[PDB]
Order: sequence, then C-alpha cells, then structure tokens
Amino acid sequence: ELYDKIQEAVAYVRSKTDFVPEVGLVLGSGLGPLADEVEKVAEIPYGEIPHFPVSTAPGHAGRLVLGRLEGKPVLVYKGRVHYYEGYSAEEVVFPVRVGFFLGARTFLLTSAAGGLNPRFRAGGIMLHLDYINFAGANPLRGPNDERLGPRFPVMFEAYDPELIELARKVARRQDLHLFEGVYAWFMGPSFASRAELRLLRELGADAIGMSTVPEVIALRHLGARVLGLSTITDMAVPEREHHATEEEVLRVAAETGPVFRRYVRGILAEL
Amino acid sequence: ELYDKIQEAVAYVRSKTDFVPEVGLVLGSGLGPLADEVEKVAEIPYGEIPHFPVSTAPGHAGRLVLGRLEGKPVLVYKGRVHYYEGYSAEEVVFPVRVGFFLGARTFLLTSAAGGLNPRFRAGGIMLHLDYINFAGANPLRGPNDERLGPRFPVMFEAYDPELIELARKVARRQDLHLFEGVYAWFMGPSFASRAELRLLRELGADAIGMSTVPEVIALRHLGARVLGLSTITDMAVPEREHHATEEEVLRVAAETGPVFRRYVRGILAEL
Amino acid sequence: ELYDKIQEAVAYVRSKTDFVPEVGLVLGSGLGPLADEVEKVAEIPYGEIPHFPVSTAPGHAGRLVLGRLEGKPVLVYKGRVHYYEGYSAEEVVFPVRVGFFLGARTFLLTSAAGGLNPRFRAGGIMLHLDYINFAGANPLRGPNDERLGPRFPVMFEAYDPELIELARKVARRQDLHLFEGVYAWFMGPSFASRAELRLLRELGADAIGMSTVPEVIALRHLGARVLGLSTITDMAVPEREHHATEEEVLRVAAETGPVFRRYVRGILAEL
Amino acid sequence: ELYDKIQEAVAYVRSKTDFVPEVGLVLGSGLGPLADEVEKVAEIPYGEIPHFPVSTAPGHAGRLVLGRLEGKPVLVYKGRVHYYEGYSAEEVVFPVRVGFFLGARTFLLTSAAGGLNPRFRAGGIMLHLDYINFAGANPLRGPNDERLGPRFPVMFEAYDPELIELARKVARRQDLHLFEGVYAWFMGPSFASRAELRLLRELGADAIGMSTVPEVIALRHLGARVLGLSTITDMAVPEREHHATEEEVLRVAAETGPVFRRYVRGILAEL
Amino acid sequence: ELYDKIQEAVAYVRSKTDFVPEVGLVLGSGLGPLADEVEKVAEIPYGEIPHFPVSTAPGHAGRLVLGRLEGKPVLVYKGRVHYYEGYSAEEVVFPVRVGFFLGARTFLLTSAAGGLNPRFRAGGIMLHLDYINFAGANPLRGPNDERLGPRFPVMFEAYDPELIELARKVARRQDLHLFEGVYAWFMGPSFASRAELRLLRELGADAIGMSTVPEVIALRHLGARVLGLSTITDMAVPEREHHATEEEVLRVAAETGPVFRRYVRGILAEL
Amino acid sequence: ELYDKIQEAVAYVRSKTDFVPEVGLVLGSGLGPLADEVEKVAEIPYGEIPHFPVSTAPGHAGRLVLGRLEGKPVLVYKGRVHYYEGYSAEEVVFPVRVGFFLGARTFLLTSAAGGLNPRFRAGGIMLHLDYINFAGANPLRGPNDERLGPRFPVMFEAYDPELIELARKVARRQDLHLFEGVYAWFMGPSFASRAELRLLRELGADAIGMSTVPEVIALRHLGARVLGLSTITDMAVPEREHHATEEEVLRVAAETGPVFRRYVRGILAEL
Repeated sequence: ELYDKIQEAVAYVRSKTDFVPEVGLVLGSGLGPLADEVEKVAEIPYGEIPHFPVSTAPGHAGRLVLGRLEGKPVLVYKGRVHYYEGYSAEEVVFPVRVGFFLGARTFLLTSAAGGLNPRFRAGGIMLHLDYINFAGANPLRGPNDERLGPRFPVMFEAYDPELIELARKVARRQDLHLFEGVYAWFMGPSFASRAELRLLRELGADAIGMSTVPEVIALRHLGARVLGLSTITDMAVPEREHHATEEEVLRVAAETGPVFRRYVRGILAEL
Repeated sequence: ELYDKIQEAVAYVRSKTDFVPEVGLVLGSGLGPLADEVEKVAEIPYGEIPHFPVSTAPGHAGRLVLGRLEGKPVLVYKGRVHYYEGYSAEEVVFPVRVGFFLGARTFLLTSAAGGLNPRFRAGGIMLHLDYINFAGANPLRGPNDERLGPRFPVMFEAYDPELIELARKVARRQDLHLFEGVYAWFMGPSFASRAELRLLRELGADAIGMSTVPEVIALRHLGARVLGLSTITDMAVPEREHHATEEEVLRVAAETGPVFRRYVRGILAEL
Repeated sequence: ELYDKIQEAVAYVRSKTDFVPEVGLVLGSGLGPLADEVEKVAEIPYGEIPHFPVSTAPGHAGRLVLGRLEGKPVLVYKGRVHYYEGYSAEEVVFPVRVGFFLGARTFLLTSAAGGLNPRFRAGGIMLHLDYINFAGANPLRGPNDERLGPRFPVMFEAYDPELIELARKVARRQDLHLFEGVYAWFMGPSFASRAELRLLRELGADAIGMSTVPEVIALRHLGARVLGLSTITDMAVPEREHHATEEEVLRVAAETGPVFRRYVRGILAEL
Repeated sequence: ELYDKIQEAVAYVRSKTDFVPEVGLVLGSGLGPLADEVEKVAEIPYGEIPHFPVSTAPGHAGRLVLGRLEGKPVLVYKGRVHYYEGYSAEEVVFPVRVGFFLGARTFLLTSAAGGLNPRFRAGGIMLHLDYINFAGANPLRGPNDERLGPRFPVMFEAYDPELIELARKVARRQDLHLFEGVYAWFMGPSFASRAELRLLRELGADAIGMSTVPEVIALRHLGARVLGLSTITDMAVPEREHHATEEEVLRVAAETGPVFRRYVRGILAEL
Repeated sequence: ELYDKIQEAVAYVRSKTDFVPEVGLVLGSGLGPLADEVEKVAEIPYGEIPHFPVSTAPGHAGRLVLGRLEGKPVLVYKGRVHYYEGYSAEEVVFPVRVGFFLGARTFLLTSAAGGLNPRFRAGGIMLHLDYINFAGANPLRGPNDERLGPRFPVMFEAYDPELIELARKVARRQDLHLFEGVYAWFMGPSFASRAELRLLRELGADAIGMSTVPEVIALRHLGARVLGLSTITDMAVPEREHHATEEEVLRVAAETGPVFRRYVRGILAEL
Repeated sequence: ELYDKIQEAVAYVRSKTDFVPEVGLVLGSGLGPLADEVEKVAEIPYGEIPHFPVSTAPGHAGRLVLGRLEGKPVLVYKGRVHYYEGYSAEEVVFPVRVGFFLGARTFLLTSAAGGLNPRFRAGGIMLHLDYINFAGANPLRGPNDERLGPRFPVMFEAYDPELIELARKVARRQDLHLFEGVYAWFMGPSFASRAELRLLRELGADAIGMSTVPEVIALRHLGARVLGLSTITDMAVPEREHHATEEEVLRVAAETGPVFRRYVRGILAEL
C-alpha cells in the first residue's frame, strides 16, 4: 500500500525525533564521511525503518542521519541502494520518498561516476544538467497515487535550474573547476564494455553510473527540487587501456572527499 | 492456459453477440469519442471479459464495442492498457489477440504521441512507417504456441505497405497533409528528459509515445495487417522550453478529433 | 541457494562421469552437429540435471556432452537457452556457471547471428571483439557471492585478447576469411524492425543475435577466458528487401557447417 | 564590375524583347523538354549573352527562353552550368542573377538527384525543405554589392514556406505522392563512393546532386523566393549493388517527364 | 617571397616604432573598442603596411595598434580579414605571422560566433578548447619555409592548455560563467542553413564562425601559444525560429562589450 | 591541351625505353625502398618529364622506375605529390594518367596513414575497402576528355573486389594480420585537431592521410583496377595523448618496410 508504507516509515522516524529537515543529502559510494560533519540529533540504520531496503553495496553504511549542517536542517542518507542489488526501481526510491514526506523539498543526490567525456579528469566533480535512463526500468511503473504526484510527470528541468546557477556560483567562489554534463543510468553491476561506453557517450552522456536517475524521476514526481553531483572517480573511455576496479573507484571517492565535502557544504550554506 | 485464455474471452463475447468484425480499431488517449459514432450491437467493459486488463490511464473508457462504422463491421477498443500501468507486454496485447480471433484480420492502432521530428506540428497526424522498441519488453517473450504464429516473427513491413499507400491516397483526397515516420515506444510513465528526446531523434525516431509497439509485434505474430496513426498532440523537441503536460496532450487530441475521425472514416471506407 | 544449486548440478554430472573438462563449447542454433564429432564419455539431457533450464528453441537439442575433441577434454553444450524463452538472465547463465565449476576455465560461445555490417556475407563467420547489451537484463543483478567473483566485474577484454590472435592465426592457416565485429544482444524473440537494425548498426554493432552476452558477463564474473564466434546466417541490413525466416537461419547454419566445424576444431587443437 | 556585368546581360536581352518575366524556371539534367511547351516570345542561346557561362554537360541545350506557360510570364533556363564544369560558384549563379534583374522575383530550381533516404523510390519527385553545401564553394565569396544584397544573408527558409505549402496542395490535388527532404550539393563530377553516400545521409541529407545550392544562396541574397524540386532518377543508397550510370539518370528523368511536367505546370498555375 | 614579405612588413613597422610586443590580441566583429583602452605608442592602418590585407567587413576598423594594456607590451589588431571577403587562407594569416616575427609569442584570438550548443546563451563568452575546419582551405598549403616551422605541424593542444587553466581561473575570480567548446570554421559569407547548423553540432562543434582557425593553424606552425575566446552573439540552433541578422550580431557584441573587456584584461594581467 | 600533355610525357618516357608496364606501383611516405628491389631497365627523375610535378614532401625521391619485380613488368613511382604541396587535384594525378597510357591498367596505391579505428595498431597494414574525400577538391573538375573516360564516372567498387580478395589471400598465406577499412583524404598539410579526427572517425573513416583519393578517382575515370594499401604509421586517436610527428611517421614506415615489401611483392606475384 505505497503511502501507508511511507507514513509507517515516517511514524517510525518521528518515534525517534521531531526534527524537520528542509534538505535531503544522498551520499554515494565512498562519499559517506560527510554525514560525520553533521551536528547529529538522531541516527537510524535503514534495517530498523519499516519497508526501507538495506545497503549491500561497498561504500554504503545504510544509516539515516538527522540534524544541522552549515546551519540547514538536513536528512542525510549515508548510503543508498541500487537496481543492481535486486531492488525494483520502486524499492530504490522508497528512502527519498520518505525524506520528502518528513519535510525535505530540496534534495542533493551525490554519486561516484565514470567520466565518458574525455576532457574530464579522475578526482573531478560533475554537475548534472540532465540524465539518460539506459536501465530499462522506471520507479513510477504501476498504479499512480495522486497524493504523491501526477500520472505523467514532466522531466524537463529535472535538475533545478536555480540550483545549477548556485552550484556554478559556489564552484567559482571556491576556485574549483566544476565539470557539467549528462549522467547515464547503466543497470550494472558488470561495468560497461568498450562498445557500451562508446554507445553512451555518442548518445550524449558525459558520466556513467548505476544510481541517481530513479531518485530524480521519483523526486520530480513529488515536486521536489533536485541537484545532482558526481565525483568522477575514473575515466571510462574505451579507446584508453584500463577500466577502474571497485577498489580504485572507492579510493578516488575517498581522495576527492575533502574538496567534495567543502563544495557540498558551500552549496548547503547558500541554499 | 494462453490460447485457452483467448477462447475463454472469445466465447464470453460470442455469449453477447454472433457479430463478426472485419476491422479492429484501437482508440488511444483522447481518441475514444469516435467509439460513440458506432452503431452498437455490443458494448462490453474490459472488467467483465475473462483475462482482460482494465484501463486505468486518463482518457481510456476501457470498453470493447462491436458494431458498424462507415458501413464496415468493426471491433472498436474504446481506450487500451499500457506497460507503464504495470501490465506485462503480454497482458497489454491480450485484447488485440482476442480481437484477431473474433475475426478482425486488419487493425488500425491509434495513439497520442509527441513529435520528435522538428518539421512536424502540434495538431498534425503521423502515419507509422516503422517502430523502435526502447521499452526493454516484448510481448512474445515466453513459450510460443504455433497456433497463434511462429517463434521468430519477421517485423519487416510490420506496418502493411498496401495500407500505407491507402493512408496516403485518403490524405490527398481530404486535402490533409499526412506526416510520416518511425514510432519509438518509451516505457514511461515519466515523460522523456531533454537528453532522452535527443537520444531517440538521433537513433531515427520521428514520434515518441508509451503504447502500440507491443500490439504491432503481437499482431504481426498472428499474421494480421496493421496501420498505425498518432495525433502529434505536442512537439517533443529538447532545444525548445516546456514539454506538454497530461492536460495539454488530451486537450489537443480532442481539438484535432473532427479532422482525425474524418481521416479514420476515409480509410475505413476503402477497406 | 545459488552456489548450493551449482554444486548439486556439478554433483549430478559427477554421478555419471569423473571426466574433468578444460574447455567449454556452447553450440547455438543449427550448430549442434559438432557435438556428434566428440569422442563421448557421457551425454546428459538438461531436463535431468538439477536446476538446469531446458532448451525449447528450434535447433537446440538440450544435451550436455563430456569427452575428447581434437585432443582437448571438452564440456559441449548441445544447445543453450535464451532470455526470449521466459528464462531470467541468471537462469540463462546457470549452465556455463556449472561448466566453470566442473573445471572448464576456457569457453567458446557460438551462435547464429544477423550481419548488420554490409561488408559481411551470408555463410560468413564473425570473431567477437566486443558486445553491446540491448536486452535490459544482466545475469549478476541480485546478491553477489564472492565464491563466484566480485560485485563489479570489469568487462574490458571480455573476449580474451590471446584467443582473438589464436582465432586469426587459425583462420589464416585454413585460408578462411574471418569477419570481426561487435555482437549486440537484442532480447527478441520477434526479429528486429528495419529502424531497430539501423539503430543497432549506428550504435556500433556489427552483428545481432538473441544469445551469448549474458554468458560472457557470467563467465567473466568467474574469471574464465571467452572466445565468441557467430555464423552470419543472414544479412540483416534494413535498406534491402526481405529479413531472413527461422528456416533460412537454420538452413545456412548447416550449409556453412563443415567450414565452421573445421575452424572450431583448429582453435581447439591449438588451445 | 559585378552588376555592370549583370546590366550588360540585361541590356543585350532587352535588345531582343521588352517582355518582363515574373517567374524563373531552371530545367536540370533531362528536364529540358518543358521549354518546348512554352509559348515563345524570344529564344537566346547562352553563347550570345555577354558574361554568361555555357552548358558543356549532357542534356543541357544552353538556351534562355522567354514567354508564357500555364498563363504565367516565365524566364525558362533550358539548361544550367555546374561547379564540376570548371566554373566558380560566382559564374554558376550569373544566369539566375540576370534573371532576377529581368524581373523574376520567384524561382523554381529543378534538378536530377540521387535518393539518399531509403524510403524514396526511383522516378519519385522530392520537394526541397533545406540544403547542405558539401562542395566547399560559396557564390558570394568576394567583395559584396549592397545593390544585390547584404554581406551576410540569412539562409533559414532558403526554400519558401508558402511555396512549400503550395507544392504539397498541388501534389495532393494531382493524386501524386510528393517525397520531401534536404538537398546535399556534392561537387562531383565523379559520383559519390559508398562511404560518401553514408556520411551524407548520416549528416541529414535526403538527396545528392551536383547543382542548385549556389543558385539558392545567390537568389536569397537578392531577396527572391525559391522552390526546389529534384526528379529522384536513381536510389543512391550504399548497401545495395550498382550506382546509376549517366545513361540511367537521364533516361528515368525522361520516363518520369510526363508526371513531373504536369506537376510543375500545376505549381505555375497557382502563382 | 613569403618571409621576405614578412620581413618587408616587419621592416615598415620598426620604421614607425622600436616597440617590442610580447602578446598579440586580434579583435573580431564589434570587439574593436578594446583597442581605444590601450596606452598607444603607435597606430598603423593595414592599407599602409606591405602585403597586408585590408578589413572590408562590417565592424573591422583595419588598424594595427602597438602599446601597453593592463601592463603588457601588446600588439592589437583592431579588426581582421576573412576567407569570405575573397582573401586566400595564406593571405588571411599574414597579419598574425607578421606579429609573431615582431616578438608576439602569445596570441588571444577573439571572435563573434553563433552558439550551436543549446545550453549556451546569446551574450555568453566561450573559451576555445579545439576547432574544426569546414571551410575547405588550409593556410600552410604550398611550399614550406622551415624558418617559419615544419611541413606537418601537430595540431593537438592547438589552444594552449596552461592558457585554458588561466582563462578558467580569471572567469572564476570575476564571477563570470565561462562556456567551453569547439569552434567550427564555416566559410560564409552566407550564414549556415538549418541542416548545416545541425550537421556541424552533430560533428561536435559548440560554436560556428567565419574566422580564427586559419590564424590558429598558422600560429601553431610558428610555435606560438594560442587562446581563443568567442562572444556568443546569438543562438544558432535550427529547431528554434530566426537566425541572428548581421545587425543583431554587432549589437549583442557591443552589449556584452564591458564584461568581455573586463575578462580579456583579467587574463592579460596574469600573462 | 590535357591529352596532348599526357602524350608528350608518354613520348619522352618512350625516348628512354620501349619497356611496357602492366602494373603501376605508387610508393608513399617512407615506402620508397621497394623501388631498389626492382630489376631496373630505366630510372627517370620527375624534373625531366614534360608536365610532371616534382616531389617536395619528405620521404619522396621523385623518380619513375620501369623494370621487372616478382616477374611482372612494373612502372614504380618512387614518391608522389600532394594537394597540400600547392599542386591542384589535376596536377597531383598527372603521373598515374601518364602511367595508364604507358599501358599500366592495374595500380597499387600505397601510403603512410594514421589509424582512426582504435583496434588498428602502429606498424600494421590496412587494405582500402573505400574512400571519403574531405579535401574539397576533385581531379576531374573542368572540361572532360572522352578519350580518358566518361563525364560522371561511377566510384562504387572504386577499389577492385577481386584485388581485395587477392590481398586477403596473400595476407593469410604470409601469416600477416591485415586490417581493412575506409581511407579519409584530409587536405593538410597541418595534422588534424582532436575534434577533426573524432569527426572523420564518426563519419565512417578507419585511416587518415593526405593522398591517394585523387589517384583513385583519376584511375577509375580511365577504367584501371585499383588496390589501396596503407602502412598505419601512427594511431591518430583523439582521446589518447600525443599525435605522431613527421619524423615518427617516416620511422614507422621504415620499420614496417620489410613486412610491407614481402606483402606487396606477394600481391604482384599472383596478379
């Protein structure tokens, strides 16, 4: 019963704290240490929350954190879940749906992603301007509940245009080159073949990852404002020799952490 | 029980009427009203027919109509079901399969669609020349009953070439400018991102919608002849602001209706 | 149970024969007759092995052959299964997983494919350099077992680079012109529309088929070496009349058969 | 001396007749017999006109015909020159420049072209919606005279929207299927390689020929109205055997002549 | 004579002043005003220098200015010449070649360009990352004088990488959002058709212009560092209505003027 | 005079030797040493032959060598000329025209070329299947002589289908992996930008060079058979760092020379 399921998840959260978040922060693979810099009021493992799917993927701690970061009330997702784990597109989006109903109307979706655009560099940061779904799944498939949003949500300006100008302004202020581009959702969990990376780039994709797009679609359905940022942990260009390993991706996510944390806190401060 | 399921459904319709149709006609979003112009012999809602999926989408009454239109004996589907509503590709094509076995060996599939081709105009009509499946689902997936058709149907000339010439002749006759092109099945129910629209145009799609292709594949499996028409309700071009909403799609499908019913009737009269 | 299932299938094969295979050979549509040229020690219907999926498709016998071919101890799959038959990607790759655990560390994946590359010919043989997954399913989706392989297996050099050089050297020795290209997995079982073929060629696909890719991903997850070969049974280029029929794929696979069998035996001899 | 050059050519033609045309008509390779149907007042070979280039190319008589066709005062060019003859883009567009100053404010440019769009047929007629210059030559390169046109003429709607709607109407009126597309100017005089046809089609060309674009560019500089028609004499599609020879192009241009000559008359009637 | 020609022009400038520039700055259509802001020590009309071509184009003064700007010895080209004016590639680049031999080892190449990337804005500045020659002419065609540079100069890193990092650093310092992309050289002087604008975007051009590339090749021949900056004077995207008019390109180039001059000086400060 | 010019050159070669060649062999950048293995009857510098252009490009001797090689009467051109040197398309193809009228009806055109196809390797040899002309010049442009060939020569099968099958036969025999693909003629003499390489690859080119295509067109006009071979001296892949240098292209041509000469002599042996 999607809705009675959300309000159950909501009621269990309010049984631990009455803290109202304004800003949802989803932290991707290796990006979790930013939950530590929060001024904490409550911390809830996903496994205790009704109908929440649990993190199985490396670099995802599976913890909901509530409190103050850079003076904004925030719901931090230390970890997410992914379609490649065996979760449906619907099950993947249950956490940010709960966050929206807890009071979060602005969401920052962060990820570790591969760079398709050869002008990018590993350790770089990319602003999501738009997405492509190459995963063959959609979280809104099935009956629509009008209390969430419409049957056919408009996905133009999926990434909030005011939030991109803010991203840029902060990047400039911090003397940070900010990459911008299109994020492709690839189901995984096998990495892309050379011909798949070639195909996604030629179709207009600048970064490649296994997350984010279902949360974007689900949040726009609800009327939330969305900001997408990936740590470019590796160059996935088929005409170079090496594809990064899981170990290497999580290492560059950790190495890029300080600049990434300082950037996100700088966006939060101005929101 | 598939085939035995079909005969269960055929038999239930024959329990209401021995009327044998020559022509199937599926009316899509906001195209239902042509069904009111039919000299009814039977009018069965989908919910009452064994194994029939019921319509939940806006502008789909979900009523099977047997009768006379432009002097032809016709099976009219007042609305249809979609993959986005959470029916399998197989469940989506149950109706047109029953339609075939009632005796409709020629089918006109109609839909509301976005224009990808920038040359097209809102309010215009696009004859289907070919299709692209970007939904990742196929109604034939599963065991094949040789009684319906072959294991590996050929989808060359999926859109009947004689019916395409006819569709052109009738447009000329009615001083009507008939757009032509390739229909892309996008799974939905979220509308395409800018980058997804660009991606589908550049693969050679001229129109985008969320129906018809499973019907086309199911019906060529059976050896039926197929003609596809979309009302280009909106212009889906990503280097222009604003995608149409649900309200705007259905509004243009009602405005265009007199031009469109006059066209469908024109074709019916020559069959 | 996955792993426990593998081990029951393994245990059942060891109840008929203690023969340890080193090379796995998968025979696709109309390519079974190579299995008869094996010096048999055991032959086992798929239907009798625990958790094995059974071949339902034309020109797939559904039998596991262990023994000696051209000197090598071989596990020969006389037929495979396809996603189009109703089987999940996981179910499709259960056989090669079982083969790996019997000791086959090198795998030959054969198939009947359509030529997209207009420079190809019916009766041709294409060495696989890479793959494109257009079927929207991955056999590793779900929980991962470290006893099989890692969470995120790298799919660069999916088709082993030394077996590619071996396959060229043998084609040269035999005076056989070996075509080379990218195999696209299309889900089927409907053949592809003209526009879908144009779509696949322009994405970088040189051949189209309904098999192989899930096996490649599954086998690279395990760390097996993979050589892919396709009989180009038909030319599937959309700007020419007539796509091939099931009967025209099976006929050419058999006419081209002696040359194919001599070629595969050459590769085996040099392993 | 560009303009003085034009006025010298104006002078010499007015020396022979004071008749003022309203409509320019340029007959391409094999389309010349329409000049025979004119009601003549004067017939001047291009040789006798100061500063005119001369037709060396097969099926171009090289003669300026003035008079009356389907009730209209027309300047009819029975042949043109092309860039592949050795003439610069400036020399090519000299006749239609003189034609404008004789008072032709509306031009029909005809041509025999190859079909790049695989949905076209030999003996079809194509309406120019737009053009691509792949010839590396612009007729306006050099010093600009404002008495002719601006320095930088805008080439949107190079082909007149109203004369496009008109062309469609008459094609509907005559029960004639009217193909529509983009014209690519290829320098020649060698025909395009297979790879060149492929590249031109991929770049959005629907037709290839060795004329017409420079006339278009120069006339829109003058502020004239242009309608483009090619007789599609051959299917130039690179994954089919045989490119049309010179003998085959000029033959089908004459076999299609009746319908083409009826159609161009239809358009004249309505100006 | 080329080199003797260069020395003849070097001679004639050294006869008016013994000033030695370090930095060459070429001002495109409507960017000329920046010259007036220079602390003159000399000013020389192009018409008066040996072998110099003369600016005929709207918004090009045609004057060589020497002196001081933001504390750098600069050589400012108030205007340039273009291939569309009638000048050969080699003629077009003589000016920047003469500057190089005067001791300007670093050039900034400013231009008024259309925006092909639909994410740009009329009034934006684009940093050149790379170029595409579509004009069908190369300045180095003909004999090669080793005293200028090599027969086959490598065009990788044509736009200097340190100067790109510096363009970004300055943009960030000045809270200026800096567009980045590939400048396509279209010959003109006709603005591109819609299908041409489409062709050049699909080929990976971000901006279209009529200048700059010849100068880029010529300067890299000599070993000069090169920084490219365009004013996006208009959006050149073919699925919108109206191309910019000559009058509109010059207006927006003057309106962006103050920001463009603050930005250029910002860079000169740091060199 | 073109023809009277051919016959003066012919007459002058006949004033040194009456030796009649069947096979023409153009040796490109660094490939000249194959001339030294000819059993010479005569050796004529280009400088002394009426109307012959002279080689100014590095690694081109500029010497006509008549003689016997691998049992065939050959006209070996030790060096060629290039559009980039200042020669017109017409001037560039004079040598092969003189060759054809001397009696050479089969031509091997060899070249040093860049690899666009990333699977190619430096030091490898690529057979020409077809060509793309990106240079903007055609050798047949101007008046046509009917004694040379037709006005509009067909360029399909420009590269002889039987000589391609022979090329593959000899490569297999010699245990030589033979790359195959499309040769792009880029005018030069500057090397291509990163974006120009990407562009030429996406349009369907596998190699890039500054020669050959003019000689192919000129020779197909005359009705000669043409085999194209390129030594892939450098990998020109825009997403790799560093483009080869001239010095480096000539070195890899020298290094590949033994394998290349064993190969060409092998093709000659079976002609």
